Amino acid sequence: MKGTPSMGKHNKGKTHIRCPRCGRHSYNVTKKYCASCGWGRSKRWRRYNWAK
Amino acid sequence: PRPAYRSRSLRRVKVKTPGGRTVVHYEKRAKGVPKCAVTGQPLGGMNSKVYRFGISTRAPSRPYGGVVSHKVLARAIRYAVRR
Amino acid sequence: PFSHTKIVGPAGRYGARYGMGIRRKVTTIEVKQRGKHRCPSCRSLVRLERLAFGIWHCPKCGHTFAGGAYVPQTILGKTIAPEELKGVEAEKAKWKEAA
Amino acid sequence: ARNKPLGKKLRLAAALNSNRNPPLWVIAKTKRRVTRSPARRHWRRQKLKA
Amino acid sequence: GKRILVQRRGRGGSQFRSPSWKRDGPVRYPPNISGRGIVVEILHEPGLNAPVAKIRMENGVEFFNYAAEGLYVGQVIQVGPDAPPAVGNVLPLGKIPEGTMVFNVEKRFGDGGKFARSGGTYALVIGQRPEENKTIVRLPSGRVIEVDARGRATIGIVAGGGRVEKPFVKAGKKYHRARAKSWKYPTVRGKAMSPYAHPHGGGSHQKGGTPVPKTAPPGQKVGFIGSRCTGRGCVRARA
RNA sequence: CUUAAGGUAGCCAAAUGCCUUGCCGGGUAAGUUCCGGCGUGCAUGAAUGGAUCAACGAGGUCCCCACUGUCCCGGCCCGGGGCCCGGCGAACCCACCUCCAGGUGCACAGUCCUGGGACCCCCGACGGGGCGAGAAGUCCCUAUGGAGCUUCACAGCAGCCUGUCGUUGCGGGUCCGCUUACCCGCCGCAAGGCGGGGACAGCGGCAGGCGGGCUGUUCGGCUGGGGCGGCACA
RNA sequence: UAGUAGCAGCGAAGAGGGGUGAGAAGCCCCUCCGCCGGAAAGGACCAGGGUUUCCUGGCAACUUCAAUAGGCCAGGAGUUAGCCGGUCCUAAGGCGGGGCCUAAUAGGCACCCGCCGAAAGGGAAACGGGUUAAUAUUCCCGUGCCGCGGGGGUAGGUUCUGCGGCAACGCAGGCCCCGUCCCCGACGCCUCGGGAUAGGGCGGGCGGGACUGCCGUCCCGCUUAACCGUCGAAGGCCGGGGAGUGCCGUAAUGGCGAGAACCGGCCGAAGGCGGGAAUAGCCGGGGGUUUCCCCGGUCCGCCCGACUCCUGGGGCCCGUGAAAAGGGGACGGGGAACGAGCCCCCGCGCCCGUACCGAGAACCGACGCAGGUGCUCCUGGGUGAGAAGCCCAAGGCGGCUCGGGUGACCCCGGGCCAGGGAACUCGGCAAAUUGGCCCCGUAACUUCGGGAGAAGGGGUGCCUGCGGUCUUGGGGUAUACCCCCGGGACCGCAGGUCGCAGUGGCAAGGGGGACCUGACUGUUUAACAAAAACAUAGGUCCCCGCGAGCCCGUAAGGGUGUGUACGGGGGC
RNA sequence: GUGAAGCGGGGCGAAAGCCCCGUGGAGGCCCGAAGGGGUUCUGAUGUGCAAAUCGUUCCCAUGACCUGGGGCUAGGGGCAAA
Ligand SMILES: [Mg+2]
Ligand SMILES: [Mg+2]
Ligand SMILES: [Mg+2]
Ligand SMILES: [Mg+2]
Ligand SMILES: [Mg+2]
Ligand SMILES: [Mg+2]
Ligand SMILES: [Mg+2]
Ligand SMILES: [Mg+2]
Ligand SMILES: [Mg+2]
Ligand SMILES: [Mg+2]
Ligand SMILES: [Mg+2]
Ligand SMILES: [Mg+2]
Ligand SMILES: [Mg+2]
Ligand SMILES: [Mg+2]
Ligand SMILES: [Mg+2]
Ligand SMILES: [Mg+2]
Ligand SMILES: [Mg+2]
Ligand SMILES: [Mg+2]
Ligand SMILES: [Mg+2]
Ligand SMILES: [Mg+2]
Ligand SMILES: [Mg+2]
Ligand SMILES: [Mg+2]
Ligand SMILES: [Mg+2]
Ligand SMILES: [Mg+2]
Ligand SMILES: [Mg+2]
Ligand SMILES: [Mg+2]
Ligand SMILES: [Mg+2]
Ligand SMILES: [Mg+2]
Ligand SMILES: [Mg+2]
Ligand SMILES: [Mg+2]
Ligand SMILES: [Mg+2]
Ligand SMILES: [Mg+2]
Ligand SMILES: [Mg+2]
Ligand SMILES: [Mg+2]
Ligand SMILES: [Mg+2]
Ligand SMILES: [Mg+2]
Ligand SMILES: [Mg+2]
Ligand SMILES: [Mg+2]
Ligand SMILES: [Mg+2]
Ligand SMILES: [Mg+2]
Ligand SMILES: [Mg+2]
Ligand SMILES: [Mg+2]
Ligand SMILES: [Mg+2]
Ligand SMILES: [Mg+2]
Ligand SMILES: [Mg+2]
Ligand SMILES: [Mg+2]
Ligand SMILES: [Mg+2]
Ligand SMILES: [Mg+2]
Ligand SMILES: [Mg+2]
Ligand SMILES: [Mg+2]
Ligand SMILES: [Mg+2]
Ligand SMILES: [Mg+2]
Ligand SMILES: [Mg+2]
Ligand SMILES: [Mg+2]
Ligand SMILES: [Mg+2]
Ligand SMILES: [Mg+2]
Ligand SMILES: [Mg+2]
Ligand SMILES: [Mg+2]
Ligand SMILES: [Mg+2]
Ligand SMILES: [Mg+2]
Ligand SMILES: [Mg+2]
Ligand SMILES: [Mg+2]
Ligand SMILES: [Mg+2]
Ligand SMILES: [Mg+2]
Ligand SMILES: [Mg+2]
Ligand SMILES: [Zn+2]
Ligand SMILES: [Zn+2]
Repeated sequence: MKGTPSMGKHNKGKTHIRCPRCGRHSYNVTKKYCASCGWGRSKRWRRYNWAK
Repeated sequence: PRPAYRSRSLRRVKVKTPGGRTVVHYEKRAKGVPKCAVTGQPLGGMNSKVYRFGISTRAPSRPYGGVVSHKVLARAIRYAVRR
Repeated sequence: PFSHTKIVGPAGRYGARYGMGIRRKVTTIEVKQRGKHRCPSCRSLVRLERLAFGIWHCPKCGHTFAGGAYVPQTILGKTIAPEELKGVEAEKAKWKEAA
Repeated sequence: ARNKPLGKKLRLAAALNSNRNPPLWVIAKTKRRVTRSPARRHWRRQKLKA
Repeated sequence: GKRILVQRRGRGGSQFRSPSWKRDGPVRYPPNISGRGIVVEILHEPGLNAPVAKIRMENGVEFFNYAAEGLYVGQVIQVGPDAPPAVGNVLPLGKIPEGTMVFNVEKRFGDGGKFARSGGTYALVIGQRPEENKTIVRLPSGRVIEVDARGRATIGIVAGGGRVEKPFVKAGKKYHRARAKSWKYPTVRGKAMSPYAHPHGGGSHQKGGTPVPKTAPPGQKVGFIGSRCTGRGCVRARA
């Protein structure tokens, strides 16, 4: 059930929406901050040195 | 508004129109009537069906009106006259 | 001794489940719980209504009072009742102590 | 969805405005060098993450 | 991963917490009640172990107290040092005569009541030691303690006694009770798990554990925890 | 006597009995299974639960009646594949590509030796062979490879307990008392008040103990495969 | 490899004639044939999708085949609101500032302050008809409602108070500001009486339609929104009355000097009826032109009746079934001289959503995917216990997107098989038997509940009459009984009669004896294990008197705990 | 479908009581659609309709029941009728 049948349940929900600061589809609506730029939890822009 | 009609919060009323169609009208349920502050029973004179807030209801012509029943008022007055 | 059963009585709703000993403890309690008792206030022999465990209501005089979980008055509760309700015994003792 | 927020609706509008191939006179002007647009998409295949 | 169930409880996850929003309020003495009041309601409170009385004082202050057995709606109760030791009255402990059954006993004045609050329980006033403002009481467990003589108790026994004598005949019945409480229901035995999940988990013939010392760290301190003894011999030595 | 006692009530060739298809009955024409008894029981037994089956069971098993294409033993029919035509039109796999026998060979040859055959091409079918295809064998061993788990392994770290240094002050003769430190609770928006404890406790440093709760690791070699043994390891 | 596999299987499918076109089995029209019809299929619609919607044109590519078709391509167009939703409120919870903690932060949060948090909870106010290629409670017509504000009239007021009634309570009940209190908002599950409406049916009437061998039957229309008024069943209450030889009852429990019967009254549903409103819509018959005008009907009398709506009674809980905004009332304090909850009249109501799919081709699964999401909510007639199956409406579909020929083997899925009847096989696996309802009858054992549908025996169609028990209206002196007439439900008796077969299809238990084992219902290895494993109620032991015990956190602090030994935690 | 407590009547009887019939409507009750689950054929499929499906036969189906939306718990950590 974990494969194709369970993919059927990804048709209606969401974890992220578009972020007003960076524009990516990365704003976690439940956590209320952006997974990409950190908007909503960090006034500084999130970017780590381990990322190229 | 469709899941809102799947809940039973509104009455489902089936009605025929002058055009010959049978439709469903989703209508509000009645609000609860005023109750006695002591016994919790509905107060006389104010237990008419009301379907929205903001409608003035006339209380009976008695001290403390639509707050307690006549039975509670009379007993409380009897206690105070003695005391 | 019951309406349709010999011994199970109210525990007849359980059928043959849970064991004789368990269903017997239920029957022993529920015969008193669902039987008729005396109202502490009006002394009428009435089937008191249990609103919840420990809460009892008299349908005749409206007396609402705290009692046992399954019976209106526990054994130890009976000895420490409020004395506003033991008015019959205060007058009975005085009448014997006067005439 | 039936009940849209306007901000999402305006991003959908932008994708609708951009979803089209270069005009035919652009193909002529560039000697057939420009014939496709990267914004060209089909609603069933390439999904917007709107 | 490897943290055992008792260790996860302390994180305060939803499945371990008390759904206290299901109740009307704490059952405690307010700090400044005095005079006469009226029992205006007697209520079932989800997850509690006894019925609760709503009391209205003359100055309009309302508070919840556990209902004494025999207490009735409309009864006039008295609060304070001048109150007679009648059932439902709230008295300072230094004023309660010896041999009196009391409940909802404060340990220090103003803590709201700490001891003998479950249904059917009571505390006995054993003695008075007023030269240092202490009252001696016996708690439901049988332990004898000293309490602040200025603290408050209620006269009588807690109503709702006998609840635990009736069996929870089905699993479903305890399930509904647990949902009003904080208990995680149901419980899995330690020896029913694999070793990563419990000290008792594991072997081909699973076994319980011997007691751990009081100094054992969390995650090790399960089973018998620094027990004085175990079994029937411990009960016999307890007596 | 041995590391204390010395298997009680019960129960059994048990989902627990190797010997063992145990022995005697039942049931069958014939019963290694099953049922009922028997019991110095390889190695049964009391909340490590014993005995125990009413009710319940997609649990595991034996017997009886009914029933039947399960079978004796196979036949005919129906719909769709199939086959043929029109249309669309892949994949697996593929060093090259192979008639048969008996040998030989890295010991199981399409290709080497000695024979025997075969006119060539095409269609359908099958699954004997191509040590057929699929997947760097999970079995087994090796590696001074891992992971997770265990503890009486080698170490270590938290946590808890215990002493000590500091917090720690003030009176009186190590003891008593005190409160203002500090701690605990109530009230208050705060200010501060009330009660309890009290130089204790709590907290920080240092020290000892317990400490697989958690972290890192080591768990040798030879070996008619490994392992046990042995030391043919000096 | 190979012009090979697949384009079968999951209970629908096509055919004839005509038109268009270069070209037609496949596009368009009619006829015939079929499938769904409590739905892989009709009606509605959330999320998600985002233009897939509509019109015109087209066929290089795209669609398991074709194409003149299309969710494809090109060009153009389309979503209209004070009353439908959001918006407002709070829930579980969350975020920010302050503070406290931190080497530090973008890390933590017990505290203070604020805010966010529901397109299914709470919550102001719109319905019917018409219109477009495509929107429709949004446009247009008609008829209304809500909130806020104003003008006029009126009741009322202008030191002071409204009037009536024994009462329950009734009635235009002055104006402005402020406070406090109460109530509504505001609540589970099970069960059974009552009242309605939607829908369905029967007989008559008027109009229209179907068919032709015989009969003359069969089918369709006959509708009525919101809103205003009035009436009000249960239930509760008021006055009279004053009851134990009791007396009054229910579907059931029952009620009464702690006040019954009985009499009179008060408050009081869904909904009915009038107004709306026949002028609309529908049906039939005509005349125009581009959707307009005229004419006739739109009826009489009964029955069933919900899963929809309302109401009340009873029971259950170691389970007690949210909160707030908002609203109503009362009780007070202050102010003005005016002035309403009534009648007429005037003004204003921003912002965002609104197309379409809503799935066997518009969502997710790489697909125009037999899965998943959503059958989430709704559904006529006959048979029937049934929202089962089977057949047929309303409505839709033949697009679970290859066609034709042949009638070898073999395969998949079905039917039947003489005699024997488990001899098959690890094993009765598979298949078969049984099967509904009524009557008779039913063992050991047992925790006395059960076992039990034990087992076992018998009946069952159709037709012709004769009855019974009720029910629903009307008419008879006539509120029950009785008689007459119309409709509905259920049950029985006598007789006749056909078949191989009468629960005739559909639908639909094989049964019994014993052992082991887990008491039971429940849970589990999403993708090889459903079990004797886990859980369980019950038993028992341990740590603990709360500044506890146990657990989380670097810390600030936290969980148990809105708790307190009839308790929290930890084992077996 | 069964028919607990409770409540009527009748019969036997010296008392207690016992028996028959009815009423009543309890239950992690039973048969069985929807819905949920996933036992068998070790059926079909097994370059699939599908990186877990289909048919058939089954288990539960008033409750420790099934299901939508919102919320909380995060990696040596969570959550676990295990
Ligand atoms: Mg996974
Ligand atoms: Mg989420
Ligand atoms: Mg709503
Ligand atoms: Mg509501
Ligand atoms: Mg998609
Ligand atoms: Mg809980
Ligand atoms: Mg295990
Ligand atoms: Mg461990
Ligand atoms: Mg250990
Ligand atoms: Mg172990
Ligand atoms: Mg022995
Ligand atoms: Mg045994
Ligand atoms: Mg033996
Ligand atoms: Mg055996
Ligand atoms: Mg032994
Ligand atoms: Mg054992
Ligand atoms: Mg043993
Ligand atoms: Mg046992
Ligand atoms: Mg089961
Ligand atoms: Mg071909
Ligand atoms: Mg050789
Ligand atoms: Mg070769
Ligand atoms: Mg071939
Ligand atoms: Mg290898
Ligand atoms: Mg490998
Ligand atoms: Mg080496
Ligand atoms: Mg110290
Ligand atoms: Mg220290
Ligand atoms: Mg280790
Ligand atoms: Mg070594
Ligand atoms: Mg070696
Ligand atoms: Mg060796
Ligand atoms: Mg083929
Ligand atoms: Mg069909
Ligand atoms: Mg077709
Ligand atoms: Mg059909
Ligand atoms: Mg049907
Ligand atoms: Mg549909
Ligand atoms: Mg279209
Ligand atoms: Mg077109
Ligand atoms: Mg397009
Ligand atoms: Mg909000
Ligand atoms: Mg439309
Ligand atoms: Mg008619
Ligand atoms: Mg009845
Ligand atoms: Mg629309
Ligand atoms: Mg398709
Ligand atoms: Mg039709
Ligand atoms: Mg074909
Ligand atoms: Mg035969
Ligand atoms: Mg045989
Ligand atoms: Mg054989
Ligand atoms: Mg079978
Ligand atoms: Mg059949
Ligand atoms: Mg079981
Ligand atoms: Mg599995
Ligand atoms: Mg399985
Ligand atoms: Mg077990
Ligand atoms: Mg036991
Ligand atoms: Mg033990
Ligand atoms: Mg059941
Ligand atoms: Mg299998
Ligand atoms: Mg198979
Ligand atoms: Mg195959
Ligand atoms: Mg069932
Ligand atoms: Zn961002
Ligand atoms: Zn009483």
